Amino acid sequence: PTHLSVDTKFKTEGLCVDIPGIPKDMTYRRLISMMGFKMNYQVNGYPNMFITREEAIRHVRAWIGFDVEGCHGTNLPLQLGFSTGVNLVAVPTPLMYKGLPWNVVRIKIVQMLSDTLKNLSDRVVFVLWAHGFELTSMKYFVKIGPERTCCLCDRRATCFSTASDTYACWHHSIGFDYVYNPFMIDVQQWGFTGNLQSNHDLYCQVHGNAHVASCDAIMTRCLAVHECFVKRVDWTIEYPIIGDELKINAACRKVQHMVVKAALLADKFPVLHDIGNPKAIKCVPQADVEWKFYDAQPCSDKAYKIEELFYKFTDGVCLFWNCNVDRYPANSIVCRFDTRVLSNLNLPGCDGGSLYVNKHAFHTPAFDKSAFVNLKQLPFFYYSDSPCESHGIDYVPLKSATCITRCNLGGAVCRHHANEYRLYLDAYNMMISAGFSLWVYKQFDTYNLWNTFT
Ligand SMILES: NS(=O)(=O)c1ccccc1OC(F)F
Ligand SMILES: NS(=O)(=O)c1ccccc1OC(F)F
Ligand SMILES: NS(=O)(=O)c1ccccc1OC(F)F
Ligand SMILES: [Zn+2]
Ligand SMILES: [Zn+2]
Ligand SMILES: [Zn+2]
Repeated sequence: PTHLSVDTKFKTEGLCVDIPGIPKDMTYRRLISMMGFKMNYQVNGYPNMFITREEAIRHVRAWIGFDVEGCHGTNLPLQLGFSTGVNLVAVPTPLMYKGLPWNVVRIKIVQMLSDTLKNLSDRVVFVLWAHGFELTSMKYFVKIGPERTCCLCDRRATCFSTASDTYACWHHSIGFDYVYNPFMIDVQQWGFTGNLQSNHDLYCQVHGNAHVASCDAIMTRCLAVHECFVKRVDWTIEYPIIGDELKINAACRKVQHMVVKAALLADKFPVLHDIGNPKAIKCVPQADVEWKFYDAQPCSDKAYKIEELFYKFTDGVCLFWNCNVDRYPANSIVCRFDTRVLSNLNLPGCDGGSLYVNKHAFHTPAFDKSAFVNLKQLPFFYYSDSPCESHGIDYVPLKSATCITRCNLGGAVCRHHANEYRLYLDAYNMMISAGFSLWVYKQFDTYNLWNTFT
């Protein structure tokens, strides 16, 4: 039970306005032939241009929405739109580039996919709402064959050159003219009623139709994200390390310990209500406090309603560590992912949400400032009651209102605490650069922390 059988049936009803007369009975085998490719009985790791939902989910980082619209084949120019926001016009004689021939269009398609995907994926998965012109356009800029490696490295080839008759990965594809062994998935085979627009708009108010190919391409990918990551969720599935995953996660664990430990020391809450990930550990195992856990899986669609999560949390402090609710109570410590962040780890999502893909994939509900009215931003600080002592660590003295140690209260930061500061400030910047935001009860006062040494 691995790949999508080329002998699987393909519903053709969606194709038949662009391709009048097309058989009702069709398989991927026959369709690929119709699109102008020859498969060639080959068991060389490309058993179908089209892939399963489950294969597509495993490769969400490679999704590029793709759509073609006929401005007038041979007898007209095509507008190629992608979920990058790009719109190319090929003639056969927001970005909306005027009409150019296919030899320049195909060089642009490769540069664009290469730049979008080189730090994301070893492939591209073109995500379609297929009506016909997109599948018949592919012969103009795609080549298939055996799986191959890059001539310049050990990565799988994603592009081909007719000039040099060679193959390249997304990093090494510079000047190449053909997308080589792309994947595709037609969303219309998933069993939908009505047009793209009608199905997209059930779920998302953020993308409109400006009757242009890239809008359709963005809506297609969005709907696919909704069906695969909002309505269905599979946290089992692991995804490869492509970036600062490991640093971000350790950083997140250190800020959590720091912030919660400081909060218990300053304000001495007698009980902490820990609300989220049902696997969560005590982030401050030594803290003198009644730790009570409450189970809530990551909400992928709408932020939890606080009225439904609590049905005496007004006692002590509530810890929502990436537990997204509509309105945090005033007595909260909070870490919320800011869906608006631009990164390799954070893919555009559904209805202003974002798909954050770090070991596991988490569609996150759109960031809302109004959730935080009862709180304030957590102020930066580093705190340590650890003993000053180097043991074992550079030194160019550090100069800070925010280094809260016995040594700096004194006026002479020790070497161990000056390193730990610099480290902590790195982890902190790291976590914020990654898109997380920290929020605390309004009564939280850094000045209180100086009196936790006497
Ligand atoms: N968060 S809470 O403790 O108010 C809660 C939430 C959902 C179900 C039960 C429940 O507690 C009650 F069962 F004891
Ligand atoms: N911190 S808090 O948000 O739990 C809170 C709220 C109202 C009154 C006191 C109070 O405690 C304060 F001392 F911290
Ligand atoms: N509240 S305070 O006066 O101690 C202070 C002043 C400027 C910057 C940070 C800061 O807090 C510090 F504890 F981290
Ligand atoms: Zn390469
Ligand atoms: Zn959308
Ligand atoms: Zn010290």
